[PDB]
Amino acid sequence: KVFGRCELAAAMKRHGLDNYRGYSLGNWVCAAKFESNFNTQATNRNTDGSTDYGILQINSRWWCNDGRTPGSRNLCNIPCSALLSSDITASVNCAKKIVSDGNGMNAWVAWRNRCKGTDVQAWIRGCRL
Repeated sequence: KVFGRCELAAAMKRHGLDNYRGYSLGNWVCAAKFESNFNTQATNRNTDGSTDYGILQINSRWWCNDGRTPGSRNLCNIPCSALLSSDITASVNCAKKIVSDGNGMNAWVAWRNRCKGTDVQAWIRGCRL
């Protein structure tokens, strides 16, 4: 599913991301824009044999089971296939674990490169939730 900006903002808010561990909703929407272009089906294979899945491009080496990442830990206790649903519940829950893992939102490279240091409030401008 490809979300609209404010559609995703609303769904992330309903799943408790606004200000989760101090990261405003605009940070989460920004990260999804540049990780996946708001596409729940986004994927990317890495050179280490891991794959990034879903709207927040979460990596299979640590966070989910795809069957075929060597040393796969599955720390979010989900099939990687769950991060590809139109339902963002699995991606949100796993993102909460990732952002609490000791690097904050720096765990998302597109967030570091395109959101960090900016007025990320602009990502919820006009949503008036």
